[PDB]
Amino acid sequence: QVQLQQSGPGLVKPSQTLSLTCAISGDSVSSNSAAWNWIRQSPSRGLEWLGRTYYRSKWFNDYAVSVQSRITINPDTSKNQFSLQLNSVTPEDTAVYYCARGIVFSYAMDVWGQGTTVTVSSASTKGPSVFPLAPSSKSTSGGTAALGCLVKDYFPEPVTVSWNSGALTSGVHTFPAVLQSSGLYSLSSVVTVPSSSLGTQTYICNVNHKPSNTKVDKKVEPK
Amino acid sequence: QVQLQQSGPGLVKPSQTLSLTCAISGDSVSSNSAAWNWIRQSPSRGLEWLGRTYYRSKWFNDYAVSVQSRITINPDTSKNQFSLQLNSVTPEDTAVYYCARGIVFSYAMDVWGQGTTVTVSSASTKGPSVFPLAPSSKSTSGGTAALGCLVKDYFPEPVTVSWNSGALTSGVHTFPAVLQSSGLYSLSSVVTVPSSSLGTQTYICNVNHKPSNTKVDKKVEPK
Amino acid sequence: NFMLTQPHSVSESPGKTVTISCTRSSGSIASYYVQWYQQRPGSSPTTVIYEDSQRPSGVPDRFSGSIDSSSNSASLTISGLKTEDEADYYCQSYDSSNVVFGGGTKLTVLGQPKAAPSVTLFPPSSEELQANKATLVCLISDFYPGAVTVAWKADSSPVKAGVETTTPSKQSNNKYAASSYLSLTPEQWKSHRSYSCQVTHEGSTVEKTVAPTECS
Amino acid sequence: NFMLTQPHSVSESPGKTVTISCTRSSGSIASYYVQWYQQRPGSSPTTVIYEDSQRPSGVPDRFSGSIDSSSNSASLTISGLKTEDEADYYCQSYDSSNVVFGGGTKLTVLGQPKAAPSVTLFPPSSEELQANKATLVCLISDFYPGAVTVAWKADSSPVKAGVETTTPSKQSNNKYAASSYLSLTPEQWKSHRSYSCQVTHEGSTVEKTVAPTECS
Amino acid sequence: HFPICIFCCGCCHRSKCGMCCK
Amino acid sequence: HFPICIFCCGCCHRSKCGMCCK
Repeated sequence: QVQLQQSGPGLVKPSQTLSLTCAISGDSVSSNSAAWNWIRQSPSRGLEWLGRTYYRSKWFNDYAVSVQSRITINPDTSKNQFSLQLNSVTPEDTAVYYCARGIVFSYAMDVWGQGTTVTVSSASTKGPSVFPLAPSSKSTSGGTAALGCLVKDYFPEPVTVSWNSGALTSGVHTFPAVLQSSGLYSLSSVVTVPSSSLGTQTYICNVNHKPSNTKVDKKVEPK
Repeated sequence: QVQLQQSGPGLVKPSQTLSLTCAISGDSVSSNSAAWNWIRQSPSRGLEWLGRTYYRSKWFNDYAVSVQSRITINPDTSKNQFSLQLNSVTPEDTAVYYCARGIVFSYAMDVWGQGTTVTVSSASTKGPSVFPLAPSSKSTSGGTAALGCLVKDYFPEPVTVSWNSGALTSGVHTFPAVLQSSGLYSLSSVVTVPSSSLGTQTYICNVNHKPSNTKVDKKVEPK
Repeated sequence: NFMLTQPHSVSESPGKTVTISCTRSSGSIASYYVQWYQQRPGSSPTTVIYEDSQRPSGVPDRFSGSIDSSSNSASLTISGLKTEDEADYYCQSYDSSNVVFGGGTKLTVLGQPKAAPSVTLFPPSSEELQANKATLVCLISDFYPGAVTVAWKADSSPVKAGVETTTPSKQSNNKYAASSYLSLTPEQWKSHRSYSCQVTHEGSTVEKTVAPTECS
Repeated sequence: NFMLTQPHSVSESPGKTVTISCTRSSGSIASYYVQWYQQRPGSSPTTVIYEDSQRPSGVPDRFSGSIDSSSNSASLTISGLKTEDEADYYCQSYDSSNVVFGGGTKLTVLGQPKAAPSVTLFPPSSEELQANKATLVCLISDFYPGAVTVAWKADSSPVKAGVETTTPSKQSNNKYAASSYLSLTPEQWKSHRSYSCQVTHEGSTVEKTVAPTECS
Repeated sequence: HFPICIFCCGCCHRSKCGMCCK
Repeated sequence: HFPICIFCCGCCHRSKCGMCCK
């Protein structure tokens, strides 16, 4: 079976060079019937083919017009791998990068690698600021009120959130993070509770951010 | 204690004359310290003073400018009552009409009568047409779906609605009727049910309109 | 030709003090006597304050009127609120040419948590369009306090013609429901890209929108 | 410089047949080979159809590709749907100058009743405004199938700057939640009469609106 | 004897405006 | 010996367009 192993930095600062390698096993990088492609995916740009390398008595490389001026795709027959570089990265280059085997003629992908997330951000380690998402009649439906905590502007991932030190799990939902144009993440955690408990039960979110060695407890009460 | 008893037709055709009487007991229509008022109320026009009659060595009558050209308020000392007439009625005269005792000087009302609804409509007896309000993802919240029946264009009131011949009462709400510009009523009845029952439980609304001797059963299923 | 303006609703916990104001558009509030009327749902009004602050026989001393010739506004204050005091309150006055009522204020005495309405917009049924009519039904449910404002739109424009709306009323669980209707011809229904039912409650709004091309 | 356009989502009961189309903006669909890719959440894509209708080794014969040179559109058809088939599907092709992917189609295999999202819009907290920022959080919950479209407005105008939105994902009960954020400066927040979060699901829309002057 | 009612201010016998009789 | 790859139609050896080699 063909295997594709991806490797390289997952964080890259703006203006620097993104550099990834795909190590092939089970097939040849000089294979006479394959092409070796790079494809990236973001929410908002969706799937985008970057380029590809192949040997037909000679190495040929095709490239997407959008990136041709900053892209390098190079084979290495001594290691049975191909690389991707992208110079002068901007936050618009944040994406999951896939290597893949495909078909020369039909620009088809055959076998997909597992992918590598690369984030482009100039941030370093920063702990979150936590703000309440206070329940009110506008978050209450029936006898049920939503309340939450907003976890802003931290780096890197991940943050984890519990409620009441883990005593409250029913009804809790912690969303995935967004990466903002600042190069920092934000997420929310919400919990749904009886609206009649709002007067008398304490709700505390516990935000953990191991990378910055920070924990924040925030009591969320009605407005 | 002062009592005010109201009397007169509750339905009046457009262009005809509305005519109501208020019979006073416990006080005098010629009382030297009282005025005898007519006030109407609709949703949309709210409370509206119409006019008033009083005896100060002589009968005096004050009237709202808006209705002065079509209004008559007359005392009757022989019966201890006062009347209201309004000529040339239009559907804008549909309202609850109150007689009241009040204070001459301060245009104040003292003692309110119980009120009489007068409807202005040219309709006669007409049975309803019933249409489904079918449940869909847009009426479903959580594991709960709203469905209903719309009861259009009947006259006079009332219509009553049950669900499943009265087997289904939990979650049922039948709204009050609206009177449309056609001079006919419409209402809805809604019921909230488990959304998982929509495939397999039958929901039938039973619309009764005694005045037209009509009953309509309508099965409401998902769209 | 003045008006008297009161908040649409006002709510407060039992035992507490509440005030309901009434602003006069023109004319001096102090020059003319102000009455306050109480009206419980399905009942005729009752006078609670007359001639600015006179309290009729039988009205609890918890009720008092006052006048603020400055803001040009009368005020009805109720202390030690009890659930019986829950009602609509109307101010009323006059000038030389007309008698004027205020638009009324629903006073809720809070007995349970406040809750924003759930709104479901039903498009015309296919059966009704065969009958050559098209009625949009906006069902407004489970809200508290029971005071809402409803508006309709066609595409992005306000629609006023063909709307009828019921006064909120209590459900079995003591929250309130209300209904509203937009009657159109099938040509009007098919003429637009969308229709919306908008409901404001406690100073925020929910709008539900449906398309005749629904789908999907 | 063409595009390939697919429905945002498509849903169908297990056992049934479903089709997902892909329309080419320019160029002849028949002149260039069309691939289809499957992508389950948190996984890399997998090829299911290549060169219009070739089915790679290991792909069930329930999967087939076809071409309609008339409507200028490729199509992926799946018969006897099973819950494993639930995924995003992307079509892909090329011309002489670029390789193009379609925008993808979420295929849901219906396991429970459909449900419109509940939406709650949280205004900026007072604490955050002290920090000189103002973030509106739109919480989108309990919907099924798990595909929505989110848009923001300021007053009545579309707002695009400062928005971030998460991809819907499963809650503990197998319905989906999603979140969206509008980041403003406190001057922007106070500069407008209202802000709205709009969510479309299954071809109808809910919009929640809050005012900086809330109140009340 | 000869009956009037009149709309007036600072009159019979009140600080404010309103309708005054007999 | 002298290697080419060329983007072409009705070519090696297919009904459609695409990239043709060696």
